[PDB]
Amino acid sequence: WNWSKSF
Amino acid sequence: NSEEDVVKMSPLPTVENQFTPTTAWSTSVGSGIGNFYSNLHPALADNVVYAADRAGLVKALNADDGKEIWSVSLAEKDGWFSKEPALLSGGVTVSGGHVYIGSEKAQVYALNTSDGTVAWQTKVAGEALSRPVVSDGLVLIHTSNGQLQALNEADGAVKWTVNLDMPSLSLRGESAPTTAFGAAVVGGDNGRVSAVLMEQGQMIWQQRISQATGSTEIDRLSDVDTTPVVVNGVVFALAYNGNLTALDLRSGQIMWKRELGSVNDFIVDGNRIYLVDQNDRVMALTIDGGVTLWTQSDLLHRLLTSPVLYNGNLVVGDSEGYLHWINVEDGRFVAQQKVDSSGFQTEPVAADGKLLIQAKDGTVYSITRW
Amino acid sequence: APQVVDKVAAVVNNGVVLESDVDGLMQSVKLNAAQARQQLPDDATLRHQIMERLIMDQIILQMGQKMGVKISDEQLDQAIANIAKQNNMTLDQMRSRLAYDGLNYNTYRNQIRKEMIISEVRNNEVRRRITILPQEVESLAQQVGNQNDASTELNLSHILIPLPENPTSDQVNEAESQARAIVDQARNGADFGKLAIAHSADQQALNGGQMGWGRIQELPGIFAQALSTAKKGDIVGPIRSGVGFHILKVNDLRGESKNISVVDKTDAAQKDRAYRMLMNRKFSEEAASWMQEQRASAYVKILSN
Amino acid sequence: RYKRQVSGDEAYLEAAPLAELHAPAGMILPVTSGDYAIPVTNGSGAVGKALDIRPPAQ
Amino acid sequence: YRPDINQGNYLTANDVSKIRVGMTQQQVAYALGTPLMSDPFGTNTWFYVFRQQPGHEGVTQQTLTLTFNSSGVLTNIDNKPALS
Amino acid sequence: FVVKDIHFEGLQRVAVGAALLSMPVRTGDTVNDEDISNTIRALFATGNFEDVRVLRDGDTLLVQVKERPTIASITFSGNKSVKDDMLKQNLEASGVRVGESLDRTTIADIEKGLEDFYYSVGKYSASVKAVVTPLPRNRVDLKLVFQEGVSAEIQQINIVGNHAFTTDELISHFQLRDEVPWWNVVGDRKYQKQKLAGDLETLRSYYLDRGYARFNIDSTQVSLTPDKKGIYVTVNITEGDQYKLSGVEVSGNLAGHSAEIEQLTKIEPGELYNGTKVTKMEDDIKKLLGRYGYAYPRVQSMPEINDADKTVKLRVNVDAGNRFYVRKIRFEGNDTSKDAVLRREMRQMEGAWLGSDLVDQGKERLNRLGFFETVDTDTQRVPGSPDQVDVVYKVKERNTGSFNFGIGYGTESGVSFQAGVQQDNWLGTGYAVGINGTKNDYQTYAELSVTNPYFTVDGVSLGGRLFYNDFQADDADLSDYTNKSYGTDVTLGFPINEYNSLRAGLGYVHNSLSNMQPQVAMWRYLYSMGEHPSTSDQDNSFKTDDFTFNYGWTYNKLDRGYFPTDGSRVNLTGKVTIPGSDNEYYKVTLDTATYVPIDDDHKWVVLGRTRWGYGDGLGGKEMPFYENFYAGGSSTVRGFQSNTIGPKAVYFPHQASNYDPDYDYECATQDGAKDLCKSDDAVGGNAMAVASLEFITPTPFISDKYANSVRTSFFWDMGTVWDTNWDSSQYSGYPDYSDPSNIRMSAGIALQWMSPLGPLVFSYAQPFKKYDGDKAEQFQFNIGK
Amino acid sequence: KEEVPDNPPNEIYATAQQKLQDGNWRQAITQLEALDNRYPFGPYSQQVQLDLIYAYYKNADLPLAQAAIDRFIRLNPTHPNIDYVMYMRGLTNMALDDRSDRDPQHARAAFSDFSKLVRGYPNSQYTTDATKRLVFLKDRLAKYEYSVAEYYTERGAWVAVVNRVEGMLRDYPDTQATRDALPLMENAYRQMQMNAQAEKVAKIIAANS
Repeated sequence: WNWSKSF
Repeated sequence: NSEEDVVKMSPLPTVENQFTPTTAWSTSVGSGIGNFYSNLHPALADNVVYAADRAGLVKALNADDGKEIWSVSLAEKDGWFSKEPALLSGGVTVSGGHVYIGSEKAQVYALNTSDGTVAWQTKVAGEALSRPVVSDGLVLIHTSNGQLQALNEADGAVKWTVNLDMPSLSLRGESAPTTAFGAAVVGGDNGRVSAVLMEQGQMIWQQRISQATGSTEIDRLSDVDTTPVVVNGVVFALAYNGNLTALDLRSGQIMWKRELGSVNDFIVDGNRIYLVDQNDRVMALTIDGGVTLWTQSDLLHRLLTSPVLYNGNLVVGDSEGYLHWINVEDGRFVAQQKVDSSGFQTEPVAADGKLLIQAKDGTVYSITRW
Repeated sequence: APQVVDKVAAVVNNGVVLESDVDGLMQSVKLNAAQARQQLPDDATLRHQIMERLIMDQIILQMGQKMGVKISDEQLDQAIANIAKQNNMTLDQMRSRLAYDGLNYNTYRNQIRKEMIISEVRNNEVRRRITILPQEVESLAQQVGNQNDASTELNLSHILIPLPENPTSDQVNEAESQARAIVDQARNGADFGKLAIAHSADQQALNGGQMGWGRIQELPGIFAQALSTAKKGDIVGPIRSGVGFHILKVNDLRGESKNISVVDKTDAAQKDRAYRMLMNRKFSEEAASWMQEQRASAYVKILSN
Repeated sequence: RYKRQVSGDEAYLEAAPLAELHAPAGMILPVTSGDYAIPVTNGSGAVGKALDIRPPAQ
Repeated sequence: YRPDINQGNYLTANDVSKIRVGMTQQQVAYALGTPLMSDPFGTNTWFYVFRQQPGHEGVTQQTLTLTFNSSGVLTNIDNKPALS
Repeated sequence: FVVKDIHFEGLQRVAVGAALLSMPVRTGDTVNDEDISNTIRALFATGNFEDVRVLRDGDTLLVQVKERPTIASITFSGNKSVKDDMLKQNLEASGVRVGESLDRTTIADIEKGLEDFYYSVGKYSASVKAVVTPLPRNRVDLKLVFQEGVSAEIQQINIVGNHAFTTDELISHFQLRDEVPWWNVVGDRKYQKQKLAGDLETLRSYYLDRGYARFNIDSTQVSLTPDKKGIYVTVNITEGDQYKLSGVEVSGNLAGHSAEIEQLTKIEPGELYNGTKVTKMEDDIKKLLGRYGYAYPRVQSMPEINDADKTVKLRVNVDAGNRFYVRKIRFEGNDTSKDAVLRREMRQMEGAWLGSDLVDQGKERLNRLGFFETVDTDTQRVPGSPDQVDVVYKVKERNTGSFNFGIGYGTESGVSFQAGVQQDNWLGTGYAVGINGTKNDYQTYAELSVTNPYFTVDGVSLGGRLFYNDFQADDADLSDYTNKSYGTDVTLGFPINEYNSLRAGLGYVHNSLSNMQPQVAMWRYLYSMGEHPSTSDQDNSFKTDDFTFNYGWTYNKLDRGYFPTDGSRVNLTGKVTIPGSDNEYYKVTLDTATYVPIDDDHKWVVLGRTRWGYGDGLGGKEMPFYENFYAGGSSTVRGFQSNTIGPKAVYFPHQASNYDPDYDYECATQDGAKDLCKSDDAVGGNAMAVASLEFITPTPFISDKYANSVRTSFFWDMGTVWDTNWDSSQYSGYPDYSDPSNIRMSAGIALQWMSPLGPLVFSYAQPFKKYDGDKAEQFQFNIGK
Repeated sequence: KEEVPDNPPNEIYATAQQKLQDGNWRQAITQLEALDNRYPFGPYSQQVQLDLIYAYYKNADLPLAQAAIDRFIRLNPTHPNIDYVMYMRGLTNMALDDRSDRDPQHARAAFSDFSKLVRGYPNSQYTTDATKRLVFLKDRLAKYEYSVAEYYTERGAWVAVVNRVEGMLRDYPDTQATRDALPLMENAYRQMQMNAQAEKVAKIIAANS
């Protein structure tokens, strides 16, 4: 699993 | 993440069983129709129960105990590894030692009762979901494409075809034509009842019985007919989200209407018309002027099945598999029973004093009361 | 103090109803009642009914504008012959209208315009809704050709208890109970005319429910069978149908053997008359369905001040 | 956000004055077309936060 | 390494032969097309430049300068098949 | 009634003068009930009037009105899957918004409009109810109650009439889907008209790519269940007999390019008609014409069909327009990114003949950059110009900063953690700055990276990197030794052919070593560097600093980045130390992977991989041991324990740091050790050669509908590692680790598919040829990041 | 959540004015919006709208400021204080513009607004600042054009450079951007061997600097 959260 | 429903499923009513129902026997056909919507249902004739499933398996069962007489599959296998389901979706029908079954691949199989061998196989315009009605040495099939075709019983060749306009959006299911005085009355998803001469299929007359349906496109405009019935020169049809109407058998004149719609089949008895509303509202309407005698909304939004009269008592199955006996004179419940957890989706069969019904899993049941 | 001159009585989907219209016809019916021998005591309930007529008139008149239906000035001059009964009273001038409106030419002419514009569109819409079967024409023609019987003529009064096209059980019972009570009241001594004013939903409610002289075969079989045995002054009903319950009182009965002969040619002589007879019932049955359909679909909001 | 919180409040900048371009003899500079012209306006108003930007009482 | 770079109008080496002396501005525009350059410094002169340079393959330039008169009439022609 | 004055009450938004103009009646004139009715009707038709009642005062004509109440606010409830702001946007587009009057007649209209929107977005049973709350000052508040119900999903996608191909295979390429296994990431189960049209086009292209020229779609049907929860899709087709391409003919204003064009249209007589090949030919013709100068070269192909011989004769119509030119290239919306970064991606240089292909390529490059959510193109005409146009690009800026976290598991790295913050556009300049950190069983890594993708507008990229690395050997089943290192690197990038890429750069690294178990191989290098550590104890230390010139070459040609079927990838990384550095060694690596399909559909592919590595010292020194190549694992040779292949350690007699009873030790002096010691622990080597031949076949048992998402491969992997500075003669007793003949081989099955929990790979191997000390591991898997 | 007590509009407006004097605009905006909603037709609705425009400008609510200005212009094109709203439009366009290489569309819009204001009402208090801001905006646009010209010069296109700097001369003949860009034209002409124009550019440069 790999999460990305654009900020 | 949560899921909600606009209409809350009605709770299971509590009813005291006036007479205790039983189960004479039950046999497992196979995988069954599953969650797919189809008209595939068992049929009864000469104390023989013929049934099938979506996979392509067909079985012949005894009508008193449930022993298997013969069985055969229709899923062609290209060796030992590959296998393609036949995708049967046409209700089992039997007439004159033949078994006609529809298919989702525009194929109609005619099997022999004695040994279950394929008498003949023919291709049609499209998916054959309608019940294979038989009359005057012909087999009528209503395909989803709107092409009404007639097939020879002995050979299976196409005799004639009629094209019916199809809307962009419709409901999954077509009408099974009914024959009267050498003429077939059929309906289409367009929202019109059509009558065609049996000999050639010439269009006799067409009538629209849909409601105003002036609302948003392909929404509130859905109107399927689902097997209209005719009695004493009077044609009875019921359209989903439409108005029930009575049509003259010769020209199609609207005698009277009533704002209500449903896709479930309705039965005609004496001077009472028992039908199930699209919202699972069991009611009885007077044959003459469509005057309601009683209503029973205790099973609202429970996904009921087409009713069948049995010993003067209506019988209906729900998605939960419960069977609800209701008095026809008043609509009051008389007996409730648990049959299967898979759920009931197809109409029951009532004939020769035998009550039969098939669940989603395909397990056929015989119902008796003691 | 300030005095109200006009108000809005009802709002239409694409129009409005003014309170001045109900007052104008309110006086007209009151004046007509005195000359017609029928007393008109009710005021509040009668006021309630007249606004319903305007509500139907406004919505029906509105459609005629949408579809492109108009009236000709020359037609009003012809209409004066019968609408104003100029033939009965030879006065086409406005002087005859001494009752009210100050002999204003435009107001009454516009009043005449409303009466016919609704009728024209109503007649056309209902007529195109009719369906005729050769089976019915032959059956009735032979029936009228069978000894040329059933020439009975009836003068009858009708009281209507409205019901929606999709009524619930409670509404059905309430209408049935009300209809039975009126029937019991009608025969116990209560005047039928007053009951029509109080409860009748028919267009004749202001007229006491009187339908005028007619022939028994005009009405459907549900009432014809009852009228066959009923005598003068009897109350027939209550009987349910799609629109609602009906209560009928036969005011008078007459008949004659004036058989029309050419030969009782049911193919030609009694076919057009039977078809005309069939059309008469067809108009009435589908005229009541059309009007109720207009009411339910029409948008309305009663206003009070 | 923050970049816009500096320009709006008080940030005022003054750029170099415009300089007319000379034309040597024997050639003519391209036409101007007056699309972006700064007409001379006489008057000594208030600038650089000396100008009250509060709306008038009307 | 770098992508192809194109500059100026396109000359087919044939339409150039179509233009004679004295032809009007409309005629030259119809024959070749509107130039991408001019001499804004007073004199009206049309400079047709055909410069192309594919990836690391040198540069080729064909220059065609047209000098007109006060009435938009062609009076001189200069063609440079390749740069010096 | 004569009127001498006019008065109104309730006039709020409509001006008195405007209303006076509206009413036909005017002061100083006779008025009747008819005129009053006309004025009331006009006022109501104005549209801002709710309750009209014209009133006569003692002398004045007074007017009273509530008026249509003004909409103060809009509230929403139940819109779980529908966002409030966009719902309000839809409402105001319909017309109803704040500040406007609320019509008391259209409530059903707005309800039905919202229900129509719900139907369009998918939900069919949605019910919308509006609640109106009157407020003083003729103000009104409306509240909408939403019962979203459920969204219907496709229950089946049936195709009728197909005989040449199975329906499952045909649906395999459809965007829409009917089965969504929990163990496969294939997509959702929703229905959309655009998706249906795309699926139809894909089916048509598939059929046309097999010689079925006469393929036709009779019609399609969409049906719903009575519950309005299931959706059925049916497609009727009529596949004709295959056809052959007899020949190709062209005609049109080719502009004297007929000779060149003919070479592009050449084909082999007696081939299968291929719409893709026809499209490629048309695109090639368009590209040639664009190279010639024309900007809009219309080209059409209308095949001529002869059913008698089942032959198709292509007829190509070519039309070349006029040579346009570009005057300006403008960008709008780049409020943050500067003009240069957008411009350098363009391929249609300003002031040159226009090209549609070049413009499209530039748009594609801008989209690839990723800084813009939406990119649009437009070609305006300059005023009064027949051949000059202006190219305008509209872009919408997209946020670039992105926090990132990652977790992965595997039999080699055990538990792995990935966490970093990345910024691709630093102040809208194109610089990419980001911090990443990696943690696993046997190493902790953290770096700061800054790079300029365009150091030179040609495409040269200048990098930069600062990294801190901690490595524990024991956790990596190697000889126990701890290496803590940190350094910085800078590199350049040279794109030369759009597939090759050269990169060179310098780097400084400082390495610290401690807690090392004595061993012959490692002490060889340590002695070569002049150190003389004690043998009895492992509390040794060693620090070094090195400057190295890094160079490498890359070659990428794979058709697809995921599950490639054809192409080739070659990588070569080489580093050497420059004078002044303590270490003096050079390391070279060569990775290679080749894919060769032997089937038209590319389902069957032969994959060959190789890996070469070498190194040694220069000034009579030895390559540092901590840079040795390792072999064995799920990446080099399956079936072997990770980093187990290669020479094994030789331990000297020494005392344990903290002896413990019933504790395993590598023959310490407290265990009767009086001589050299053999072991089974890998130490790596300075030379490595790994070759892997892999055979790919379709998954046999998984449903053909989605079987394309799982890759099944049979592999035969061989590898070997050895040391080139092992003095075999000096140590005769122990095995000669300098002989590369000890080749290791293995074979097994491998699986691979995309999973909701990241990539998954499984491999069962049975090493059949192994040497003494090699540790086998048949089962290997890796849930990577 | 910033609940606004429903006191008389006079009281609400007085409180909003006092809060505006304090400098906290987040409460003034709420007070003004509540006044507008509760009283869409007030005796001082125009003053409320102007105050709301001012609050939006000073609170970085630029899109709301633009919408309010557009609505005010549409409703009251002939209001006596039209110069104030035009000046506020110019200032909000400037703030939206907020790095010459960025998009100059906002700069062009501000230039147009300020030109309109100065040409319409040259005797208003907001004119000298308008002229100064117009000068700055012209310089900014010229700088952007010079930047793109320099980029193309480095790229190698010797036609786009000359065309763009010629446009710079045509549009902004009196800017340091053009003064520094003339050498780019000279270099381009020399590169393309157009000495006839290179000498002219050299003369133009020499005669100026």
